[PDB]
Amino acid sequence: TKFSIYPPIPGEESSLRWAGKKFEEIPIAHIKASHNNTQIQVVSASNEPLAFASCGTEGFRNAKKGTGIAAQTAGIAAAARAKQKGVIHIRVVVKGLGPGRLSAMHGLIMGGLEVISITDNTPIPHNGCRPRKARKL
Amino acid sequence: KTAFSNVGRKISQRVIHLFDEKGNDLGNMHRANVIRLMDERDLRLVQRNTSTEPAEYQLMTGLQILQERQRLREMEKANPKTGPTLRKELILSSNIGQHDLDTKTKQIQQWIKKKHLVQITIKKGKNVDVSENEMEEIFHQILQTMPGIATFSSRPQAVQGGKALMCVLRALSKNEEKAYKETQETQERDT
Repeated sequence: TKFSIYPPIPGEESSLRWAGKKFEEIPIAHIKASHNNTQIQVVSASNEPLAFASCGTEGFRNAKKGTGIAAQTAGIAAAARAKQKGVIHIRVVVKGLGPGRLSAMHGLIMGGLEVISITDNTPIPHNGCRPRKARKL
Repeated sequence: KTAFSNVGRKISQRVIHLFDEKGNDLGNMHRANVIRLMDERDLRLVQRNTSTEPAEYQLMTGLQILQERQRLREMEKANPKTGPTLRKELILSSNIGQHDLDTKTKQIQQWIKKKHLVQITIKKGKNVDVSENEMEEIFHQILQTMPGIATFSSRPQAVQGGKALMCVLRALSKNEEKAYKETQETQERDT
């Protein structure tokens, strides 16, 4: 067949398998790319925490956490703890427009993990709560 | 300013005096050999004492890294020891108007009440000839407003070949205060 960019809906039967596992079963890599930090947490299909890493947990301080090298370092630290539990294929769910939004995705690949999808779950309200006032800096 | 958090897998110094999680002294070992123990037992290294010339690092579990600082959050709360003194500066002019001298004299009263150090400097007024007789009479005029609260730390000096005078003020020390108090009572009550 051809190749579609839309994810295979669970209900309808498909033929796309990864290591004999359906798309639903693949573990999920929740990335929260903030402006001053980047936390990464890998979970299974049944929401079971397997690995957690962040720039702070890798020995970075203050303004070094909001860089692209600290997010990549955090991906290698989470892709090395989850590869010992039998994780190879993951579903990336990026949340945030921070510096370590794409650099953490590269770090997960530098740990032996293969990314099959890229999901964006950045919080966008349909007017809800009021942000802080604009600054003059 | 430091925190009891893991340093990570990046060590600056090649030789470290590693310490066991249970407090056993592993002994000095190569930097590469330190990371092997962080994976073999999945433990994080924290620098216990920077001051010592030989690098000292202790590897403990994440729960052990939380309990440590969780006690440093109480020791400082129970017995806080913050003694740094901020230093403030003022640069006046001999011909400074009284109104501006009363506003700047009230600013010094807030600094002396917060146990700050006030560096006061006086300069020759614009196109004004004056000696150090009335140029040094402003310190005595400022200190008089604070009789007991403030006292000289340093004394007027010719910082810049005599054109300018610099002095430092401080909040009166507890002991000194008591002495001032004691003296005040005798003058009026005994009479």
